[PDB]
Amino acid sequence: VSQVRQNYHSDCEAAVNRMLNLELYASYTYSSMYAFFDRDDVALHNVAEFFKEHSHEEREHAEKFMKYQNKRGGRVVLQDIKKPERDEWGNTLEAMQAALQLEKTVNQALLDLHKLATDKVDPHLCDFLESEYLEEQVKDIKRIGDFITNLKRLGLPENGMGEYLFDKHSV
Amino acid sequence: VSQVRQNYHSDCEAAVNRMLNLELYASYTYSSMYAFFDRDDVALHNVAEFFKEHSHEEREHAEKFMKYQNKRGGRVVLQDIKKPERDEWGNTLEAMQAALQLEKTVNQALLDLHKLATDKVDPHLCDFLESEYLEEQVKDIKRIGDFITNLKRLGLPENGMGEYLFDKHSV
Amino acid sequence: VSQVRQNYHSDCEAAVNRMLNLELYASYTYSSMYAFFDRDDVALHNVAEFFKEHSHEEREHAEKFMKYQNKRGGRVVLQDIKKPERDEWGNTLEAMQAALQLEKTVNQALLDLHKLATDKVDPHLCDFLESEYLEEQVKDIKRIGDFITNLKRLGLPENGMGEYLFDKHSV
Amino acid sequence: VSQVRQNYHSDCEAAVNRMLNLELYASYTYSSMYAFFDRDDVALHNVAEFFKEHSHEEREHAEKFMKYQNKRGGRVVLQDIKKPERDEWGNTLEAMQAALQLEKTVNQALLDLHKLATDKVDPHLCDFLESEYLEEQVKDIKRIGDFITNLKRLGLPENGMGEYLFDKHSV
Ligand SMILES: [Mg+2]
Ligand SMILES: [Mg+2]
Ligand SMILES: [Mg+2]
Ligand SMILES: [Mg+2]
Ligand SMILES: [Mg+2]
Ligand SMILES: [Mg+2]
Ligand SMILES: [Mg+2]
Ligand SMILES: [Mg+2]
Repeated sequence: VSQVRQNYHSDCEAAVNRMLNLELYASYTYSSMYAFFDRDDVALHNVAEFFKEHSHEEREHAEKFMKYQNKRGGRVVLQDIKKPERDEWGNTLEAMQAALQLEKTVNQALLDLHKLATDKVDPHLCDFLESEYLEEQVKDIKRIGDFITNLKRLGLPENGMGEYLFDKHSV
Repeated sequence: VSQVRQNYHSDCEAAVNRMLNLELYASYTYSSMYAFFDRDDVALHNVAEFFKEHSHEEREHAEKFMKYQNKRGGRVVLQDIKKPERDEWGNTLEAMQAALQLEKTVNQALLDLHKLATDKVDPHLCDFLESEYLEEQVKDIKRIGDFITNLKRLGLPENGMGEYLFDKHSV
Repeated sequence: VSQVRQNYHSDCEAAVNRMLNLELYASYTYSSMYAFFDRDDVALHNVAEFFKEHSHEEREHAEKFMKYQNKRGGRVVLQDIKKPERDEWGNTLEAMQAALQLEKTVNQALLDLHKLATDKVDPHLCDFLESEYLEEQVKDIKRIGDFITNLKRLGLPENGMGEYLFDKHSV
Repeated sequence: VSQVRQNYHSDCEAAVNRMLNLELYASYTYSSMYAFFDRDDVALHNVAEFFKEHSHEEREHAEKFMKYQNKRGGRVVLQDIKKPERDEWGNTLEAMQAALQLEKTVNQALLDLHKLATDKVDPHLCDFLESEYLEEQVKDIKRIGDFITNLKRLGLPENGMGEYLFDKHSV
């Protein structure tokens, strides 16, 4: 074992490695959504940049976990990043709803990892999660929630003008 | 009595204390409206900030009355601030209409206090009301009136896109 | 329920709404103390501003809870803000002692809400309390404690010159 | 009559001339108080400057009335300025109490002149009084009241150290 390792449980380490991968998956899913709205037959470019920013963020989150792992004397073990669930994302409402579920999935995983850290009595990993991840996630969930509400206000599945305006005003 | 008190009628003092409380009530009602539009299922954030600004204003008005009271040798006597009449405010039109009534209620109370001050021949309280409150109130009533007219132009109870646009342009 | 809500217990939500109100009560009590020292027959103006600052702070704390609530998908439900316990606050020592009890009451309520959040396994609300409230409270309790000690050193209930000096040096 | 005169009653004019003189009297009384505290056996120099500032203010008030008079087509008629009531003013508390009475006397005279202007239906003189004099007077009465309270807190008739400190901190 690492000469640095202290109070770092094996399960925690494994869960962090798992979380890292989920982060890269989420990043990759947003990369899909970016490419979808950049398409000429979809063309909502501000929506597209919103998702591109988000893929970069989740990628930076995954790297923070890599750094974390090594700080604690754990070892990074990477797995395959699975392709996102869809190839086309429908429209802005459909994509935002997909995004809300993706963020709640990631949020749940983080809460779970927090509970594991609490059970294994690792104060440091608990703080890492609280400080770098948990508030960031409710911020993002609240923002996407707000977007879905406003997309629906604009009567989105059907109203094209509403979707166009959302691109020019909410992002 | 206060060594400072001069030409300050007992009724006026009591009415000022009453007015102070009405101001805090109005402030509290706007605080409700702020929280309502900040909700994820309501999400009109500029409307929400409009009302948040207004709660801060009515609170600053209440404090001006506290200061006034002591300047004149009167004594502040606080009462309970009653919870606002509604918990949910419907939509932007419904909330603006509620706000217009609330402002006319406050305006009426101020005009009443002015009449009392005129009857008791207190030039100083009359000027205080004229200078710090009366013009501010017709400004606000005219503004909210304008908003209601524009909300209706946007066909508001029913038109969601109209409500969204109001949030991006009128506030 | 809120599309945003995740791991947010009903009890927690209710307790947050309760805490919000306690904050507004504390704010209102300080508003009393401000008006008391601004009186011409009391006239300690720096003490008065100290309490006025504090009412603004507790009001900003209440608004943070409103924001919090909506971030988590909870719903703000406001109650009446009860008038403060006294109308006159005696002297600077008496008011500071009242303030120390008020702050320990608020502190206790916060610690309680933290225990509830820990029992319901809500890491996010726990962090919110730790980060925005708990340290702020021991800072304030320690400061008011220091003031009471110094007020007593100045032999306060009886020594008027001591009270005057406190106003010019400790605030 | 003045080609400029319009809606300016003869009584009002006479009362303004009277008020002017009262202002110069008040100014002269403060000039006494200034000279008293500048004495080597009294030596409270900040108290002395406070009163010197105040004599300059009441003199500027008298000149505003001269200007007013001519603006309205009235004619200034000056009278003798009577010497102040005392030659020595005792101590800082005694002088402040004298000052509080002097200011309430002036305040009363102004309120009276306002009532006369209201009876003669002169809106312009009423506004002049409200704008340039009435608020200034309650500000000053509240300030001197505060001083008397603090002088008494310092146990003034008897406590010399309290008087010294007041000079270094309240003015
Ligand atoms: Mg993430
Ligand atoms: Mg995220
Ligand atoms: Mg108001
Ligand atoms: Mg208003
Ligand atoms: Mg607090
Ligand atoms: Mg506090
Ligand atoms: Mg004057
Ligand atoms: Mg004056």
